[PDB]
Parts: sequence; C-alpha cells; structure tokens
Amino acid sequence: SNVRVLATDLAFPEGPVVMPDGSVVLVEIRAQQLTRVWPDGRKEVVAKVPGGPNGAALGPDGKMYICNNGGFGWMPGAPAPHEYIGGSIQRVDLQSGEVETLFDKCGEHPLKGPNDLVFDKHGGLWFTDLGKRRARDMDVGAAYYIKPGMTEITEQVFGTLPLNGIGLSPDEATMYAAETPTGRLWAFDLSGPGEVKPKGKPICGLGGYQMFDSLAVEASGNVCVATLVSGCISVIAPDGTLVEQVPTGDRVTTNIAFGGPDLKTAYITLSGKGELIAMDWSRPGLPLNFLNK
Ligand SMILES: C[C@H]1CCC(O)(O)O1
Ligand SMILES: [Ca+2]
Ligand code: NA
Repeated sequence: SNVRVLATDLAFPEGPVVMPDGSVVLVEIRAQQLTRVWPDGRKEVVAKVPGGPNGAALGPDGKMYICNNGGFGWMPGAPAPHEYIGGSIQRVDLQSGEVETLFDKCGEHPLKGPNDLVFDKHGGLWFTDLGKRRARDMDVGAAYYIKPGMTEITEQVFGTLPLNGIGLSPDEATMYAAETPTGRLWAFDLSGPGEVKPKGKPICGLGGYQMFDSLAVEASGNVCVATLVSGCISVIAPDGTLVEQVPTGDRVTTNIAFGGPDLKTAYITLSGKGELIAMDWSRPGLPLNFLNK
C-alpha cells in the first residue's frame, strides 16, 4: 500500500471517476463544480454544477451523470432554506460543460438529497437518496432506478435510514447500499435489471461509532466502503464478513474508485483534508459499465 497524494485544496471532494488514462473527474461539493485532475498534477474545472454535486458516474452517452443533493450548509451540515435548491439527477458534457437536469422528482415526490449512483450493463441507473436534515427532523433514505434510455424513474427502496454508497455485484444480481449513521451495508436481491425482489437485509454492521459513506465493488465481489469517524476503507465480503479495514488518515473519508493497471489502484477522496489520494490495492476492482468495459 504505497500511498500518494494526487491533488490538494479540493473543496470537499467526492464522486471520483477514474478514466482509462488515469485522470480523475470528481465533484467538489462545496465549490459546486466538476473537476478534472491529471496525473501530471494539473487540475481543470470541467463544469460548474450549482447546488450540491455529490456523486458521479460516466454514462453510455459519454456524459457524466451527477447526483445533486441540492446543497448543504457549511464540514457540511443541514442546509438553511436558501442554500437548498432541490435534489436532482443531472448530466454534464465533459467537452462543453453544459449541465442538463434530468429528474427532480419520482412520481409526485421531489427528490431530496441524491448521493451516489451506478450504471447497470443495460444503461439503467441506480442511485441513492440520503435525504435532507432539517431543524427538528430528517428525511428517510431511499434508492431509485432510472430505466435505460432515461425514460422512467422508479422507487426501489424506501424508508431506511439515509443511504449513501451504492454498487452492483459483478453479476449485477445484487445491489448494495450503505446506510450512513448505522455503519450497515445492505444487500438487495434483483429479480432482473432495475427491480428489487423482497426488501433487503443488512449483511454487515460495524461496531463502535463508525458511519458509512460511498463505496466501490471489487472484481472478487467484495464491497469497499468509505468509513467515516474511524477513517478507513471497510472491505466487506459478499457474505458480510469484514475482511479488513485500511486506514486512510482522514476521519472524513468519503469515496473510493478503482483504476490504473488491472484496476488495482484505489483512488480515495479525503474530504476533510481536501485531498484526492491513490493507494495500491491487493485485488482488482470491478470494471464499471461504460467506463472500464
Ligand atoms: C456527509 C455526506 C454528504 C456528502 C457525503 O460524502 O456523501 O457524505
Ligand atoms: Ca457519498
Ligand atoms: Na465509488
């Protein structure tokens, strides 16, 4: 595990997407932008994304899909009314910077705080909703699936505590969602693309005072979850076994993504230190649809 700092002075980095050339496109939630970090050290702003760009994934159209949580109040906190503009799913042209809003509601219900997302092999899009905190109450968590072609959005999970990281198993027959305040990883069986069958179960619950953020899946099927408070990556086997915890040096470790040769480099956002780092990983990551395969 040779650790290297790839970029600093990032304004709450999140949603890293590691390109084939080893460049990283990621979100800066606090600076409300999508940023490109190159291996020669240089950085460029790809697009301004007003609100709270929170997670990213490259889509089948070659555009970068964004979970926009609508904005926080700044370490993030509950958004004062004016700092919140509504949650949405958006799309950014990585060549022009054009931002288009795709969904801001499901049925008659506005999206609250979209957080992270993952494409299935047909181009369908899974995403989590962390909800928003208000003065005296908070939204429940949820997970949604947008049908291939961006034709329809559906609610698949609803009524958990806030949900954050999301991924698919290698065979894409299981969707994983990380429940933030409990440090529990939930697994949901899929009867087919975009459809949970009964709705799921927690396969791992960490002890102590540990919370979960975003995640990335390994080719082995292990789920690698950014772990807040204790500041590490928690590697969880498909059967729920805690395989290992890799310290990162930041209590606000928020996301991980695999790239580099054989997808054996982990790219991690340390959102407390404002850093993007890279770390050797003993096992290869799961190739993401429309990015790595
Ligand atoms: C504190 C929450 C909001 C952004 C995050 O990284 O998903 O975690
Ligand atoms: Ca997240
Ligand atoms: Na990730």
